[PDB]
Amino acid sequence: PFVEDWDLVQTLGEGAYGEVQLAVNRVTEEAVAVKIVDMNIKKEICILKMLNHENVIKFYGHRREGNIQYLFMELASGGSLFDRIEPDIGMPEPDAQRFFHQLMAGVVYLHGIGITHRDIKPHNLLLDERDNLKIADYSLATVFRYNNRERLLNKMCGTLPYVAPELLKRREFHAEPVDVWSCGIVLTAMLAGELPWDQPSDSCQEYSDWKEKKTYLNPWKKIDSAPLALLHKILVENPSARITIPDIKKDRWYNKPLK
Ligand SMILES: Nc1ncnc2[nH]cnc12
Ligand SMILES: [Cl-]
Repeated sequence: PFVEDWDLVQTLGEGAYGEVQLAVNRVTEEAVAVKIVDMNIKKEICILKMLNHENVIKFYGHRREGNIQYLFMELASGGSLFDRIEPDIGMPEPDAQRFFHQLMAGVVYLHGIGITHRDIKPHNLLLDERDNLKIADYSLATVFRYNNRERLLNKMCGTLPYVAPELLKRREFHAEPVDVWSCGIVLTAMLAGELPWDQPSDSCQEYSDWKEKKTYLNPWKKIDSAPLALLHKILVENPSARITIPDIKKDRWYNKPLK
């Protein structure tokens, strides 16, 4: 299979929203990623064209060919953060910190252009050949600030183990604290190789245990006290008391020099 000058050479992803292909230009040998949708997409493309940052997947352009749309994007040949997390272990704290720094730089960037991602998780955090983190997949992304005016969200979306509790409990909620929460669950996964709860509900025992500060349980007992103090500020049930990214950047562990 092929599109104009490009050959589609191998599958990088095959989900609900189409397939992602490695695309190699037959002439130039340039490798890119191509998202293939058999036709919502108007919006995603509008958002993709806004994106210009070292920790966000760049958009190159699109081609309609009948019922098939082709979205051309920066390739991340390093795979996903998901593949760097050892189950039950996590990864070395200095690698976690570096990835967390890059993830915060990407999320500040998106929030600064009034975009919320809404599905931050290790599968959506891709690595380039230098292990640089790229926030990918803008199929659920939306505008939360336009003409300097914030709009609250009401659509429930994301992935239950990563979603903030307000998204299950409130009719409308602020976008930014939901993305901050999901970054906290990503940091837990990196440092513990395990997700803390199926979902942040009153009916979820592991969530109740965290609210009662039972940090002698897993996954918290595998996490050093410094990163764990940051996770205490991020995974705060009240989204107005939750730490903001400006304040994450003043955290002791965030600024701790590591191996
Ligand atoms: N799934 C993916 N794999 C590699 N690079 C990509 N760029 C966008 N999506 C990608
Ligand atoms: Cl995990």
